[PDB]
Amino acid sequence: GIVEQCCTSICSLYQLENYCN
Amino acid sequence: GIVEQCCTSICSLYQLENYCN
Amino acid sequence: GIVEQCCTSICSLYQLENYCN
Amino acid sequence: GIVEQCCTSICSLYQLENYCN
Amino acid sequence: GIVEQCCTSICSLYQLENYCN
Amino acid sequence: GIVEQCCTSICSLYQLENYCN
Amino acid sequence: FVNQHLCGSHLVEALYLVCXERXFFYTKPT
Amino acid sequence: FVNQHLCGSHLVEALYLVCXERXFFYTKPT
Amino acid sequence: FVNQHLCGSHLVEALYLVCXERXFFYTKPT
Amino acid sequence: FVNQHLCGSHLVEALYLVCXERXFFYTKPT
Amino acid sequence: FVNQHLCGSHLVEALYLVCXERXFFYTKPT
Amino acid sequence: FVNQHLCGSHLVEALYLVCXERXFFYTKPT
Ligand SMILES: [Cl-]
Ligand SMILES: [Cl-]
Ligand SMILES: [Zn+2]
Ligand SMILES: [Zn+2]
Repeated sequence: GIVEQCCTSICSLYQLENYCN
Repeated sequence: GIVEQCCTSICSLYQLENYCN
Repeated sequence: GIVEQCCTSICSLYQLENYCN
Repeated sequence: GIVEQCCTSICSLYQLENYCN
Repeated sequence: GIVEQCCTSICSLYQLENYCN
Repeated sequence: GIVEQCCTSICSLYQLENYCN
Repeated sequence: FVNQHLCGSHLVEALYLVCXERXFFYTKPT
Repeated sequence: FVNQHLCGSHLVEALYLVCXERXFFYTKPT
Repeated sequence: FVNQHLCGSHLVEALYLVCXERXFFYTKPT
Repeated sequence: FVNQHLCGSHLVEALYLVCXERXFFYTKPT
Repeated sequence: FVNQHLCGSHLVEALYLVCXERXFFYTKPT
Repeated sequence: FVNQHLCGSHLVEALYLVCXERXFFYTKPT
């Protein structure tokens, strides 16, 4: 999940754009 | 300035970046 | 949309629930 | 108080609701 | 009171302490 | 820096003023 | 409309806290 | 409009930064 | 540590959103 | 734990800011 | 009138995420 | 370290509220 992938290690904006609709 | 342009109209990721030093 | 319905008038906690999965 | 209970473990919507009126 | 006042015109931090528990 | 000092130890508003202007 | 943009920021936060495990969906109507 | 409501969510944060050690209680129609 | 100080920032905000009209009470002392 | 709950709220705001028009879908872990 | 004050609070948060390591300089007198 | 990132967001907002007019310059750590 986004938590496991983005709270464990930092996620860039370009990586968060993966979770966009 | 920034307020005059991002508070009266939405600034995207691209416009915002213009303010990074 | 939530915006039209919720930024026009304050949305109740339960009116906000109609936007939950 | 509210910190001991809701910052040691997550408080659900209901638990937080206990601090409302 | 403080709300209307601080939302009509910007409030100074120092005045907010009168509302601390 | 500010992050080093305020993210290991709480910085009250009075301490935070040092990184202003 | 930053009015709806700013308000949107606050709305996404409120849903997160109200929906819990159920999660939520957020749409930007052009 | 939700001008008061939006403003209030920021004021709370401002009340938090000042009180912290002492805290505070909030009311919608102050 | 700032964990609980930061968690406090989140609590005050959530009680604001969740409680709406009924306002709330955030306590630390007693 | 809490920080996961708290980080979750940060992701939500960060996603609000980047999805722009496209919007986003959000579902919390277990 | 506090509109800009409320908005500034969002902008500094948005730029923190955008600017990452680069950081930024910010001021009210736009 | 992700704790560091979360803290940042709070710092940027706190500083903004504290300084207002004067405002600041922010820089990310290693
Ligand atoms: Cl706002
Ligand atoms: Cl946090
Ligand atoms: Zn706002
Ligand atoms: Zn946080």
